[PDB]
This record gives sequence, structure tokens and C-alpha cells, in this order.
Amino acid sequence: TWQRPTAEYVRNYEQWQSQRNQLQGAMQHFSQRFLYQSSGSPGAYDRSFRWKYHQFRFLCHSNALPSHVKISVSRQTLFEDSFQQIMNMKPYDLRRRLYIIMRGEELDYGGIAREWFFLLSHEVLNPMYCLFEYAGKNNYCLQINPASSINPDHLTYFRFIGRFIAMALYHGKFIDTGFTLPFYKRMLNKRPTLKDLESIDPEFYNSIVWIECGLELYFIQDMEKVTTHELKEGGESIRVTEENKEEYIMLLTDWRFTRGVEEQTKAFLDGFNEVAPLEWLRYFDEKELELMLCGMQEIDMSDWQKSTIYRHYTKNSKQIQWFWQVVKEMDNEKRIRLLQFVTGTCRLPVGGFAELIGSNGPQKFCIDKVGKETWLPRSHTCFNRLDLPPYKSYEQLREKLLYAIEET
Ligand code: NA
Repeated sequence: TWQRPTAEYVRNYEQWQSQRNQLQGAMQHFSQRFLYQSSGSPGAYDRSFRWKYHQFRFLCHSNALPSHVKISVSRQTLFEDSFQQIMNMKPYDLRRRLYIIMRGEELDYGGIAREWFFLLSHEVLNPMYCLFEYAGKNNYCLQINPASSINPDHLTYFRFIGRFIAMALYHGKFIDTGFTLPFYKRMLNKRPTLKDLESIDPEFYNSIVWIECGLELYFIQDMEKVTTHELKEGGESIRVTEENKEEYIMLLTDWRFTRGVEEQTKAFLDGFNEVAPLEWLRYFDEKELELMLCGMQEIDMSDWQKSTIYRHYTKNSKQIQWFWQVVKEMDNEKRIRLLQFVTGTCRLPVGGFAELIGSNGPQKFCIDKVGKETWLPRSHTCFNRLDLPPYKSYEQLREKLLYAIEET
């Protein structure tokens, strides 16, 4: 199906199948995700996630056509069945209440849509289709495959994936595809930063940082057969001057997050926007959007504490005592946000904090002493690591930690 089989296609195929067995189990765990209880108005603006969710919800109700639509599918042909129906419906009818009819299976229509959204959100990752790939080891750091074109229907598929994610959000259902924060940034129209490069391509991040005694470069980029690309008009001709670089770094970073995925992302965003206008997400930051789409979980504090590792610090060290106390003080939603800051996602694997994964593989939540008291804490999400300055007080740590976290 589409791409010929590489050695690495075979590898990714098996991971996906295993994922399907695992997913079959995993639903019980997925069903205890939650957001907020219904309300229509959300009351007076208060900067909180709660208010934003309600306001959004409200927009979805208010603009909903009445009655329902039947989406008819077979369990073994979920992707293909869903695609046809959805694509042949007219986006506004997807705003009506969803009745998902699983063929041959007979009360809990909410329960069925929930499972359908979950299943389908894994089925789209199928290495056949060639839509996505992973940057790190195993299934670390999802991204659109630059070579999605190998599948000649790929843009239509991306458009459908767009409607599907808009429907999850529009009907308040959770998906589990694994999109990254920079991908959400793009749905919000925020420009991903250099910091964000570290999340997805840490070594590329290092090179950009290093970028005066340094070799020959051109406002051009080589992307892979091969084809080089302009990076602004007639860039081949335009020498990057080892002291004239911002244009290069900026455009580079921007290009790293748009290399060979421009039409695919456009197509994804038109699909989303037909169903639920992107304008409606205006209040959300990229972590809040992830939350809307994936759902909150209860963060088990003790699981967190147990499976944390330290560097130049023990559990006894004063700064870490202060850390855990502050975390305890936090409500669940602030615990999630700290989780997103340090690991780049609000999703926790099946068993909990021992299984945590980084770029390199198994990689538990880490805290090292590294800062400058005047510096705020910082993270390296590829390594699930918090750099926590050896602060000189509880209130020093608490202010800074809270600040870095709600920062955007
Ligand atoms: Na991570």
C-alpha cells in the first residue's frame, strides 16, 4: 500500500500492530480522561482554562444544526468507512449530534462515539498511508511525513484528518493521535520558536545554536532522492554572512517546522476550519489546545515522586523538598501544565511515570541543579528534564516555577 517496503517501514509496521493490541487493552485507561462538567454562557472573563473551555463549548452549541447524523462503519474497516462518509457529508452536518453505527453491534451511543474517536485516532497513524512518521526512537515525536506524496491521495486524507480532529473538539471527545505542541502552535497561528526545535530535533537545535570562522553557507536548505529549496527568492545566490544571520536562523527555524509539509498542513487546516473555524480557538495556548483534544488525567503525585530521578540533587536536597511541596499545593490542572512544560505533553503512558519515554527511549522524569538563582527554571523535553536553579527560598522557587509554567 503506497510506499515500497524499507527496513524501517517494516519496523514501524510492527510497532503499529503491537500498538493495536495494546490499544485494545488501553481503552479502560482512556475512558477516565475528563474535562469539565457542562456549563450555556460561561460567565465573566477570568483568564482561566475553565472559562475558555466553556466559551468554546458555547460557540459549538450555538452554531450547531439540530438533529443528528449517522456515521455507519465496520470495526475492521474503520478508517476507510469513516473517510467516505465524512468526506461525502458537507462540513456543517458534522456539527449535528453524532450517531456512530458500528455494523453488527447493538445502547450507550456516547460510549460508542468515544471508542470510535479513540480507535480512529490510532488508525490514522498506520505506516501504510505514509502520512506520519516519528522523529525519535519508537513512536517519539509524531510529525507529518515530508514524503506523504508517495500516497497520491495524501492531501484528501489530511483534509479528512482535519475534519476528524475538528469533530473531536466540536463534540467534546478525546483523541490520542499524539500531535506535538508545535503542531498545535500551528493550528493557533503562533510561530514555533528555537526552544521548540529542541523538542523535535535536538541536534538540529544544537547546530542552529552554534550558528566567524564558520564554513560556507547559503540562504538555502537541502532537503531529501534530493531537492534543494530556496529559503527566500534566489537564495542559492544569497550567501549567508557569518555575521548577518538572523534572517538565516529565523527563516531556518521556520523552515525546519515547514519543510515538505506545507500542503499537507494547509490541507489539514482547511479540513479543520470547514467544521470548526480556527478562529474559535483564539483564547487557547498550545498546551490548553492539547488538553482540549486529549483530556485531563488525574496526576498521581506518589507515582510521580517514586519514578523521579535526580542529578546533583537527592530527594533530601532542600530545593526538591520545596518542589514537591509546591506540586502538592497545585490543583490537578497546574500539575498537568508542569507535566507539559517538562515532558512536552499532557499524555502519560499506560502504567505511569516509570515508563516515561524521551527521544533516546526509556527516560524518567528528571531534575538537575543547574541555573543561576536569577534564572527561571527551564526544561529539555526530549530528556524529560527540569533544570531547577538552586534557589535560596521556598517563595523564590515557587514564584519562578509557577511563572515558567504558566508562561507562553
Ligand atoms: Na518527553
